[PDB]
Amino acid sequence: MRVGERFTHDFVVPPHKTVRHLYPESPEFAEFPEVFASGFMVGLMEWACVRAMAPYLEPGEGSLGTAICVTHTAATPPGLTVTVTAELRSVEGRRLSWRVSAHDGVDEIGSGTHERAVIHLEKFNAKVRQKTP
Amino acid sequence: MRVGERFTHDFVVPPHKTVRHLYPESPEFAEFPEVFASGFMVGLMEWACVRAMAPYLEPGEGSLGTAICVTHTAATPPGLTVTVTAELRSVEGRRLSWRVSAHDGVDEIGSGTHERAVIHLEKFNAKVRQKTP
Repeated sequence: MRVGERFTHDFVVPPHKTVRHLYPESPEFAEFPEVFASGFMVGLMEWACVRAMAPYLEPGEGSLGTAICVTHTAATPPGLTVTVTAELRSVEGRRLSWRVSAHDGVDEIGSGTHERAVIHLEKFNAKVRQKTP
Repeated sequence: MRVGERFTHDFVVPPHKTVRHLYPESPEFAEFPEVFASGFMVGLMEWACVRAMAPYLEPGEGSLGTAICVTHTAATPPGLTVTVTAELRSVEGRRLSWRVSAHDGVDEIGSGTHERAVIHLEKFNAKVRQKTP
């Protein structure tokens, strides 16, 4: 796990990762073209970093995404394979960051940075329970 | 559209918008805290901008998210109302730029910037359909 080290994650886009499936509650997204939603792209980018940093975790710890800063530069219909490359940028204590990039076999589809913080799973949950209605 | 206008968009987070629901095919996300996913927050910020932009589009037009750059600073359980405030920064031809911010009624949860591009829906669908395998 060294600064500049690369991790790669591949994913064939299925029909149910398009805009309309991100928010089936949204009339505005219902009649939208059948392309990979930016929110699922983000999720897939975060998922590549979660897998890259798994060696760093102590038992009882997990992680939260704390920033995402990316472009989304071409569209992807179902059937193409999206490859995410996550390049470790910094590791300082609980704080990690990556440069992320994604390509669907035809175009580069976007790139930027993602930041994560290591959490104590049980402390964090009690914290969320406290703000639960 | 007028620069500096604020639009707000309220959403009661349901059980199906937590992390594990974003990628049910990810074993990593399966074990995450039951909290609103960053990818779902990105889609919510987009929805708010789409609603704001709607009455200034011509018939046949929609839009795409081209960039997002935001923090995610506090976590949100199902049952809270997430309010996105989106403020128009600029309009230049097909490009609209936005300052966005989100709060769950308890904490500020994130803020930063979003960019969109106006598209002709039929033309874009046709072109995307032609990179489909």
